[PDB]
Amino acid sequence: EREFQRVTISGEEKCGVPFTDLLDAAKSVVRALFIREKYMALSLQSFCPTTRRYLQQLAEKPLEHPYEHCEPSTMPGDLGLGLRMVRGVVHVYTRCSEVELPYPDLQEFVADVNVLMALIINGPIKSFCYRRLQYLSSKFQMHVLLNEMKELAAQKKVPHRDFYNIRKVDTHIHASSCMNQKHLLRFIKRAMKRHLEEIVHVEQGREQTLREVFESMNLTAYDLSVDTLDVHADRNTFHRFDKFNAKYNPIGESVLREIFIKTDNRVSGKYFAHIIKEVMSDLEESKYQNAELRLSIYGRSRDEWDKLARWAVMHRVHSPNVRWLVQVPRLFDVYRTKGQLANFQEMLENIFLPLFEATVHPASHPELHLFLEHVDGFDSVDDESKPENHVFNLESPLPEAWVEEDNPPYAYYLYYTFANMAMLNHLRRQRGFHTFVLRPHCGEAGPIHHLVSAFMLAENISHGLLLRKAPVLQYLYYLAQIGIAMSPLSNNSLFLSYHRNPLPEYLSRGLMVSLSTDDPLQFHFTKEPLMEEYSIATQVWKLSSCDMCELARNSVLMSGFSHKVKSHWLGPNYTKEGPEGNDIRRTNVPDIRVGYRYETLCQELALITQAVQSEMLET
Amino acid sequence: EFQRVTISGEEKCGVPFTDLLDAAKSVVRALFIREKYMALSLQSFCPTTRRYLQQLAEKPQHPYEHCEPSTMPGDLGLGLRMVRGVVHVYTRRCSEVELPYPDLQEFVADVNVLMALIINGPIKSFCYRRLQYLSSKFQMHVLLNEMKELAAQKKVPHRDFYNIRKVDTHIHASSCMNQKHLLRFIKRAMKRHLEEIVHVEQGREQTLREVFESMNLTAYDLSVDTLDVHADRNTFHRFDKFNAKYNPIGESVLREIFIKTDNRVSGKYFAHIIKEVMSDLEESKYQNAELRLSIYGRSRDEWDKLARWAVMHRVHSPNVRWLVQVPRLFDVYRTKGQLANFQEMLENIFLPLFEATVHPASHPELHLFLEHVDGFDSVDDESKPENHVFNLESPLPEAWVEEDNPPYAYYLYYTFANMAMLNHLRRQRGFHTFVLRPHCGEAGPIHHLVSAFMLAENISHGLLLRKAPVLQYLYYLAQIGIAMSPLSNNSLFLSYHRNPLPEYLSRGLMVSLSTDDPLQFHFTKEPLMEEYSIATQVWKLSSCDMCELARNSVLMSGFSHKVKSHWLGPNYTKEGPEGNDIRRTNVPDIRVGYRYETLCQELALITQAVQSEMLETIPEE
Amino acid sequence: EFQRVTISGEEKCGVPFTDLLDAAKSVVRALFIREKYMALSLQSFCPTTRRYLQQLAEKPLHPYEHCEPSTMPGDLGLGLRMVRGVVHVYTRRSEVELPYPDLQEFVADVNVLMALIINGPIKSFCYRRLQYLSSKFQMHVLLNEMKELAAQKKVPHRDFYNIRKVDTHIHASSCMNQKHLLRFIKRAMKRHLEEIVHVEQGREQTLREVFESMNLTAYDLSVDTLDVHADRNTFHRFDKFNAKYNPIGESVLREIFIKTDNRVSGKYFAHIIKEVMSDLEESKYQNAELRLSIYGRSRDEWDKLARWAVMHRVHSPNVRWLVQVPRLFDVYRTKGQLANFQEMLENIFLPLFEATVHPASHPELHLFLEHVDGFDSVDDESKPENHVFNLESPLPEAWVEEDNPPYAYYLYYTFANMAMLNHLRRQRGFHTFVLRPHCGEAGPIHHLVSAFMLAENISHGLLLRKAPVLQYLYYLAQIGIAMSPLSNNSLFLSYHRNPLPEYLSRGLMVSLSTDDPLQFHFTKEPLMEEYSIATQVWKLSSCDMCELARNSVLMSGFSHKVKSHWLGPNYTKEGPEGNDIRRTNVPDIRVGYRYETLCQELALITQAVQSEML
Ligand SMILES: Nc1ncnc2c1ncn2[C@@H]1O[C@H](COP(=O)(O)O)[C@@H](O)[C@H]1O
Ligand SMILES: [Zn+2]
Ligand SMILES: [Zn+2]
Ligand SMILES: [Zn+2]
Repeated sequence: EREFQRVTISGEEKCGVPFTDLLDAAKSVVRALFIREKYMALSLQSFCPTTRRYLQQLAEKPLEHPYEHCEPSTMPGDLGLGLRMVRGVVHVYTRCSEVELPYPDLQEFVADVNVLMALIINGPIKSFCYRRLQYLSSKFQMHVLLNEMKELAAQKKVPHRDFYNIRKVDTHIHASSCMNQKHLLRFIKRAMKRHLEEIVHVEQGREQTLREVFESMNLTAYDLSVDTLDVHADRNTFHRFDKFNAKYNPIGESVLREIFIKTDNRVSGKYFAHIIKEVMSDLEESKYQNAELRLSIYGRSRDEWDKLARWAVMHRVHSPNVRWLVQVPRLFDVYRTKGQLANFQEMLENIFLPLFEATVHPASHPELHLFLEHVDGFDSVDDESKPENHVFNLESPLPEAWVEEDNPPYAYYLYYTFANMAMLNHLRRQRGFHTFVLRPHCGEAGPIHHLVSAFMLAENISHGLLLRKAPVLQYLYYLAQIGIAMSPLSNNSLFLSYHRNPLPEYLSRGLMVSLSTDDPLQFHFTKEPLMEEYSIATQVWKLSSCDMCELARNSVLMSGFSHKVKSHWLGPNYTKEGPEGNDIRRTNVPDIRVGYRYETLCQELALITQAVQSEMLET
Repeated sequence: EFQRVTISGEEKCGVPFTDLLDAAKSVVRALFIREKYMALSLQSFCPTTRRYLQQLAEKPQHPYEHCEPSTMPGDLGLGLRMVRGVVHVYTRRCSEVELPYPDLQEFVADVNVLMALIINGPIKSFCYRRLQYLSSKFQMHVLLNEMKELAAQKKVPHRDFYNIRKVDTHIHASSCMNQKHLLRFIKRAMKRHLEEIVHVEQGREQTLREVFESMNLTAYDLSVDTLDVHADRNTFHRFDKFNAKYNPIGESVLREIFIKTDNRVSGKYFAHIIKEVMSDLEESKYQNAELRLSIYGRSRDEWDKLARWAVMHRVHSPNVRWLVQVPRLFDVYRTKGQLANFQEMLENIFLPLFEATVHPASHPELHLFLEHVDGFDSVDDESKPENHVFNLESPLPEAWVEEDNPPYAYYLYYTFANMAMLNHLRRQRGFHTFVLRPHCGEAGPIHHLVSAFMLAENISHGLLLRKAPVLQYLYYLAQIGIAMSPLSNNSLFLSYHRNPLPEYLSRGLMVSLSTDDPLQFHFTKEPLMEEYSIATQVWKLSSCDMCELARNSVLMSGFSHKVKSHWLGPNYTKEGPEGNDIRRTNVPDIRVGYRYETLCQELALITQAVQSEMLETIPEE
Repeated sequence: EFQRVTISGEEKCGVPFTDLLDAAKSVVRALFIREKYMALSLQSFCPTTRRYLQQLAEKPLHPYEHCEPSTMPGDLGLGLRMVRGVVHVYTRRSEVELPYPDLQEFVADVNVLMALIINGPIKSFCYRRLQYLSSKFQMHVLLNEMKELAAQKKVPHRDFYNIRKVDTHIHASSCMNQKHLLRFIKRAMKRHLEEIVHVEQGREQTLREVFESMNLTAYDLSVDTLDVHADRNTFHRFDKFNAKYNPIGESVLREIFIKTDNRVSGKYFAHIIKEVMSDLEESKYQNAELRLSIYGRSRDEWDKLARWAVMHRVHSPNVRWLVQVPRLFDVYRTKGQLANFQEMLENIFLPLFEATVHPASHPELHLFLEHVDGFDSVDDESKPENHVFNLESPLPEAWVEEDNPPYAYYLYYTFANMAMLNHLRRQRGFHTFVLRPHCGEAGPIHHLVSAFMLAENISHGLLLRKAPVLQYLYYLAQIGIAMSPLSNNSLFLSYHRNPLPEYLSRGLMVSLSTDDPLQFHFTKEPLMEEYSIATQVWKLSSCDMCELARNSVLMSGFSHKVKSHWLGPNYTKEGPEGNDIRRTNVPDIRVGYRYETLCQELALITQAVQSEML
């Protein structure tokens, strides 16, 4: 079905506030969106087409097996370009003259931040945005009451298509925890038998086999249990992210984490690759389920990228249902305190210089060149509840000058990851290579202004719980249609209770939200964590079938999968805006639901933009 | 060892001795009523409760591989006749066999006492305070002992939640398969055989494809949405809509073909679906189910027809136990002229069972099938109002010819009365006895829980205990098992955050988790694991709590003593910590010890109050 | 006597000794930090906490009718000079040996406490103890509430209506309800028809003329017209709440009626307060601790405030004065009204030091300070902070930027100057002051760290529910918390989310207050209205209500003589010995339970530490 009952408001002041208040909010909202659009364009990241169309009216200028063979000889040739990091950003040179890439200006970024920082504490704008957010919830409630039967009928009438055969993407999941506890326990106990003489660990210079590792712990294969591994988050982990980090060590053993959960170890990440490929097998068996695993590049060593690429190539860690995102833990303070890094610039060099070198000279890093074909972007992870005592501004030390053992704040990490990524994408675009996106963890806990940083620089975010405390930011995320990969089960076990999770309000109000498992090892109990994640949410918040499919469609849209794959998944016209881009035959989402979302977004954007043009100045 | 919370003072219940004495006398009297009827029907009664009551009491090879009637036990030549709704056994098919035939007047008298009890305000407040105390003590116990409980679970070798026995204590066979599983089975059937005749419409024979062609539905076009067998939010407080979910694609014919045991194809499709589910339980090893099979009492041959269906299709599994449900649809049958009177329905349900016990060769397939049948169930929309109170003025079953459906207590009493006599006869021959495990307290009148408290070994749902403190207090003291299905409740009557399950578990009531109807509610391929997950996440249950629920499920189950000996250990019959082995249960003795002591202390509080008065009444007379 | 709950076991606290020992050492260290600064500033410290800490440290732990400067104490000829933001006293106008605070020591103490509040292992321990206290109280009530009520019924005469209740946290500018303000305004418009109340762009206007410009008559005026009451639109909009201080959205009307300094010399504002004082005196048992504003903008504010009170006889036996300093340095610096933060400090403290040294120089202030008990800090606490107060922070004289100094910056220098003032006043036998700031309502949690070190007691304290170690430390230290659930319901935290029942259940010294009756309450008795709603919503018992009233009196700044008359001569005793049901209507069962619970918790922490010291 396509036609549906529509809610309309008649009379003057349709927004419920006097025009003077509306104009003030509109000016700030439009300016904020322009700021985000600028940096998305700068970094070659996506910006909502619907938002861009409405903003163009007020815009001065126009807007907008693979690893079987690894032969460097057939790879693209060397461009001979020189590389050097200047003030925390990689610069490209002809060999010599600087290549005119749009190198970000820090002062411009700081000025933009200050505008948003003042905006998020603007009282009058806060009330206006909160009123609009309540309006969106009220309108959606009316839409459901007057059209859910019609929406259900459309789902019923579609042939062949149901929730079990629509595409679903685990938009936010970590490789180190992609397996369930029982799966990990079985894999370890199988490994204790198959190969028995291989040296798997060196303890104080003493080479040890896996059996000798377990005998040192006074543990037998029979004695091992899920409780023994102790890798599951419990109620005592709540508000204790440090205790959650400890769950990554089985049996409280860093050696077991090294052997089975690390890509780089004495076994060349043999066990970790095998477990991932087993997870890949389950994903391929399910056909319709996909995941975007997070692999760790710590930036501690210059060789991490090459070793990670070789690890994937040698073990053939690849699947059509898996896309890779590289996460950078914010652990500079730990590294600096141990003397393993000289300055924050060295950490940035270990993260981006190998990438820049691979682009200019693919044969220089042949394994990395192949691996990057499946790497979509960067992620930033750390205990986001930790306080920040340093404000990122022009007075902050540059990365080369940052030699103290203090961890730079969240915005410091994000800006330099963004700045280097933006230049890298420009270089890779010129050669026709795949570009990257920035998809950080944001809003889970800690200062609200972390969401200001992501709004400026992030393609999409994960968690985003604190948007409920910032009406203007939540309103902007809706207007910009910024994807949010949420993990209610993870939040329930760490920060925010399930019944208080803001996901229901985000979904009702039209934010592009998707469901994710985060760390199935520490949380889920079934053999299909993503289905279990969908189950709990659908029951506790009593989500309708249309709501479930809408979440699945959102997960695909915010994923890093290629256009060709998405064309098969959602249809060749999926890139179109509104109902035109939706095919119920492939998504099981009625056009009535998509139509309502598109009209609601268009109405909201029209309200803000038309208010700006309606201002009358007096000489 | 674990930290124990102790009270110090003169009155440690919180109430004046007069309030304690009044409540204690009624509670003890209520417990005696239940003990009398459990003994009458050879049903289990909490050993801990009985021991405290005694102080106040003046009285002290596939099983279906072969079917050879000749090798079966011989005929005892006993006559059978239903008298006033209860079967009587006779020496010849002649004297009446001296069996404890229930007296209805005695039953009504006990009911009236309990009905007055459940509205006693002073007693209600007393029990409510005790329930709050039980919750408070558990909260302090958890705070002061959860770390020690967790350490014990870490210490025990090999044992974890994934290798402990879990029983789906309440699940219906007609809905034991998930929606995706049913869709795949239907799609496969359409491909395989056009030979099968599945349905006759107006005397016109039709095949499976022809039936689907009439609806103009192709195999490819079919989807889970087309089946519409899933309970959505529109089913909330709409049990009639849930009834409609039993029809695939909203068709009764499809339900008969795939979901029913008696049809043109001898229920082969339903048997295969069950046996496919049974395979998964065997693959999981540690997961078991108690599927509910329907005996409607509509036809005298239903028991034989159900037994032949199991024997011919070899529907058996070591991880599956059978409980037979009797839908309360006498009004539907009577209105259609299918039963003469309610007595005929009882005879259709119980006469074949008595005859099989007396003369196994008369019902050779029923004799084999009953080896895996453990008890009876009563299912219907419990929200439906009742206009008739079951009393001596109520028509006897043979006299009940009106099309009105008898009330809940009417069904339960006569199911109980006939079951008790059947158990006595089966015990004489050494055969397995039965128990009465009805759906109770999900919705509707509170007094339904009064009926089950008297006659039921355990119940399912039991949500309304939260609205009757005295009944919830009694169920705790009697340790009456409660099979709860929180997901089913979320889509039908009560939301997850309002569900009283966490309060029941904390206060010490014997609660277990169940799926009810996986077809209409669950989304994953392991519904029971999905059920445990949601409950653990919403109520932040610990590993100890999860394992304690699994232990309760086994204890509430109908599995044999030998089976439970391997599952829970040879000494599982012992009360308190002595009966618990973490090496098989993963439940720390700290948890079991706390429960056992709390139950004994509560019984001691009530028992001493009764003793005190009788001591002080001696001078008075 | 009452049924008591006892714990038997090897680990009675619920955690292994190693976890207990680590938490106890930090908890003991934190308590010593507070005791050090309370002693330095001559502020109270919980006697029960001190006794258990001593074992761990051998070192010991009408008044305004006549104003005659000649009769006042003579001049000591002592010099005064700000030194790094703190007033220093000199023998003439050598340095007087006063315990001048050391900033480096303060910063070092802060860093330790800041680390403690983000220590995961200690946070879980404290949270577990907090849950234990709630569980223990739950069990206590279940078994003893009947006995507590029986004592209340048996005690002669005393009930909730004849026990003393003190509004421990209320602002003078909002101490009247909206209907009271409306009646007063209409009354004034019919009086003093020939008197200038305001000049509008060089045009003198009388009270009637001001209303003529607004096109409003006395009849037209209504409660709606004033628009001084908060509503659902005021939620999380403290700026809108400040706007409510302007009747009819007019700053002039606020100036005429709700300010002590104006053309009419604060005539109307004094009269309204006296009307409230009269209502308080008629009630006999209800008291208040009103907040008066000293902005620190001008050097003469203290003298002008004291003159206002003396001339209009703004005094009541049921009222104690606390002086609030709005954190508005940014506004003053931006407009050029101040050059640096030290000037703000000079305007706030120098007149007080001068009055102490030479009372005859500030004769009105000398009399007025007899009824002033302490200082207060007020501002939109939800505002973020981008500057951390440490040794690298500018000194007050060097702070010239328009940025508002952080909360700790205000609190430390107010604490430092106040402490020296108290030492001087004690030498002369004058009344000393205490620091009672608004804290924990919103904004950063570390504000509660600052008040824990420097504040006698706090108001609001809502964020303690998010900081287990801080709430556990406040409980052990028995820091008074003045809570205003109705105010929070209309500003930050809804009534059903208010942590007051948890604090009261766990034994924290909590009291009920109205905060701003003008913007919040509807009835003729805002304090009674505040108590009633708390009782109904949380189903508080008569014992719970009376315990709150007793806590309010104990937190208050009323004299020892008055409190002895109120709570009895022995009220200073600890535990049940200090409670008289005939005076408080609080059964000794309740007081006994609180005392035993507090002592047991303190013993657990202290005895665990002693084992390492033994
Ligand atoms: N979980 C249930 N609750 C209530 N009535 C039920 C349930 N299951 C089956 N019934 C009733 O039993 C009859 C059908 O049995 P069956 O075909 O096995 O599903 C119908 O009258 C249903 O209303
Ligand atoms: Zn994550
Ligand atoms: Zn059921
Ligand atoms: Zn205040």
